[PDB]
Amino acid sequence: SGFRKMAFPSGKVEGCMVQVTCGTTTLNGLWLDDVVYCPRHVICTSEDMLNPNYEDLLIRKSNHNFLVQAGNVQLRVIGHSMQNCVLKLKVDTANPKTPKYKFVRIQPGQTFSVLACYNGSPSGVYQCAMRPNFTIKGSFLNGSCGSVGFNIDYDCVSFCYMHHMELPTGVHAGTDLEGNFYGPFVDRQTAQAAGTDTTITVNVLAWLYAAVINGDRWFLNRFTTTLNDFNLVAMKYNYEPLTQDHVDILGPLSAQTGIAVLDMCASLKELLQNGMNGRTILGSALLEDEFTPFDVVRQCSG
Amino acid sequence: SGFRKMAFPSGKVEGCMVQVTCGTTTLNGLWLDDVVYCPRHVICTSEDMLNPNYEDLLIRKSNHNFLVQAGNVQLRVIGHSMQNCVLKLKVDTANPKTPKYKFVRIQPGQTFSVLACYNGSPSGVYQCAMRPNFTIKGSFLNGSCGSVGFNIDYDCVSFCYMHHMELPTGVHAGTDLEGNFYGPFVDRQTAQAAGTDTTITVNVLAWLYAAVINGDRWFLNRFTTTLNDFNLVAMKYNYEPLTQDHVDILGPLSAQTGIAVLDMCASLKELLQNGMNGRTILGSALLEDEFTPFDVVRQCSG
Ligand SMILES: COCCCCNC(=O)C[C@H](Cc1ccc(F)cc1)NC(=O)[C@@H](Cc1ccc(Cl)cc1Cl)NC(=O)[C@H](N)Cc1ccccc1C#N
Ligand SMILES: COCCCCNC(=O)C[C@H](Cc1ccc(F)cc1)NC(=O)[C@@H](Cc1ccc(Cl)cc1Cl)NC(=O)[C@H](N)Cc1ccccc1C#N
Repeated sequence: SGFRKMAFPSGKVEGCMVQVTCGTTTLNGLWLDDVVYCPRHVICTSEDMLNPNYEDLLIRKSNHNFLVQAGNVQLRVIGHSMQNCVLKLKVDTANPKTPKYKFVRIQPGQTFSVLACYNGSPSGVYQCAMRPNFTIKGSFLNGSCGSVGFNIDYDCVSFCYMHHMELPTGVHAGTDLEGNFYGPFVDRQTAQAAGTDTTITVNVLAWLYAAVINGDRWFLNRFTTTLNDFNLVAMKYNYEPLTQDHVDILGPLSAQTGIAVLDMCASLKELLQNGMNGRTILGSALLEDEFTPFDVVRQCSG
Repeated sequence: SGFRKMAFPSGKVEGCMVQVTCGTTTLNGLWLDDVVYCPRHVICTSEDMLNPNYEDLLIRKSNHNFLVQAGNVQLRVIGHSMQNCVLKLKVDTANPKTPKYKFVRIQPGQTFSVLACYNGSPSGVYQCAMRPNFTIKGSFLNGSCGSVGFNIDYDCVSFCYMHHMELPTGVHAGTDLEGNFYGPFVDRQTAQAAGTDTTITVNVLAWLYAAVINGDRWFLNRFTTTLNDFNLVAMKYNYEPLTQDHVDILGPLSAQTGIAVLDMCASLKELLQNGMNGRTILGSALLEDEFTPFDVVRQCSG
């Protein structure tokens, strides 16, 4: 029993982290087979960052302008290219620790593990969700750029996030591993604003099912509601509308606990209307929304 | 910026996890050099578990009664011994992925990362504190026994916890890697009760300093207090007494933020007396006590 913010074991990703240096700029790269992936703003000076023309800046670079370091061993760059906002550096050595992997672009509300790195070296691992406004609430300092987010499925690592920048609000923005930003952001040093965020409704509901599975039941009630009446309450408290696809995704949890989805929605409505009144759920005093239905099934007993 | 429950990268420990089978009992083991460490109750049947005589049960075992599996490759057991509540199995192969490591016995209030495993295979990683009552609030299912907790310091893995059992309250009990239980517990299947728990005061204070470092300042006040007057309030709300050693440990955070420790204590007193009144700190609606002063310095900017 018990319920924790749980990350995937990070070893398979740790074996891929390298350091990329261009000039006086240093950040992290991802070394898979004979290619290193990193944020393209590694080629920018502090002055270039305010309004870069990346095609211009890259054409002025050659292979020997890039220093890749795997541990203390330097990797020789033999080619370089640009794909959206990621730089690809071909090296002369295939990574012998390359896991089985895929690149995936996730939807808002999905979670992933982040291996935070500095100067190519892993420092810590934590769980994140992609917020509905396409930021993540990460923990990142200067030099963390190029750290990746991932999920693992049967020894296959699915990379879904590469870290690029921190916004003025302190939240974080980045790309998929093909270099496409999540959200409307661009890789230049200007003050950029994310849209207003919302709460991930299907995840809150998943986490209420985790609580029931773990013996927290004080919030349940006998009532039920309709999808339409629930969604009126969701709008009022800045929750995402509940879709029929999300009801179906919650099927397995609903069946394991005997609590129909719309039954659990009535409990959530009461929690939104009355608060918790000093009580906690799974050790939390607010409604948690960064556990997907899959996260709950993975962590909880059957 | 940002603040997350952050675990250590788990790869170095992942390379040490094996599966140990004795009869119909299977659990996890830790393979370091040519020795496998696991909970000694692997030698117990379901009937033996109610009141075992372990010396009796072990003398009735031979090396070929133990099946160690590292991946699909079986390791041959060449010796076996008992050290307190851990079983040691000498195998004929030294683990080539053995990290630099140490065994350490931690104090209550210290944190560590847990690599939760099943059938020798790592499933997830999370952060725990050793509670003042010597339990941990883990996330563990059947088959997780033998999972270890650890910290990492400059590529040296310090193992501090091996998982043995879940108590009736759903919390978790285990040993150091020399097999000595944390707390008064014993490895038999009886209903055992932990003492009443308390809140880790020095950690709450550390986390308030993390919040200031991350720009949450709404809870600060101009007041200060004495160690003696604070400790009266600590008693009232079931917080551990604040010691002078703990004040000194908070020195670096105090200096980085300009807020003297006893100044921060006055803020905590007001938070205990008045609650948060609908506001959050570092995204939490309660006072978090599983971040040590070291955890905060490690994760936060200088
Ligand atoms: C309200 O309380 C919260 C307080 C929040 C305070 N937060 C900040 O002051 C961070 C600022 C906010 C900001 C300010 C003016 C702007 F005009 C744009 C953004 N952000 C960066 O300075 C950006 C600037 C930048 C670089 C390169 C690119 Cl492509 C894009 C940008 Cl925006 N630096 C990077 O992201 C680095 N790479 C990594 C880094 C460096 C330093 C600290 C964290 C990180 C991280 N992670
Ligand atoms: C209030 O809401 C919370 C609900 C809590 C409900 N929780 C439980 O029912 C778990 C029970 C509680 C209990 C009941 C009667 C007793 F008499 C003693 C303890 N605990 C175990 O059944 C013990 C029994 C046991 C075995 C071996 C030894 Cl040496 C010692 C013990 Cl105590 N099984 C193990 O720990 C396994 N190894 C691993 C395991 C197996 C299953 C589920 C988790 C785990 C884990 N992790």
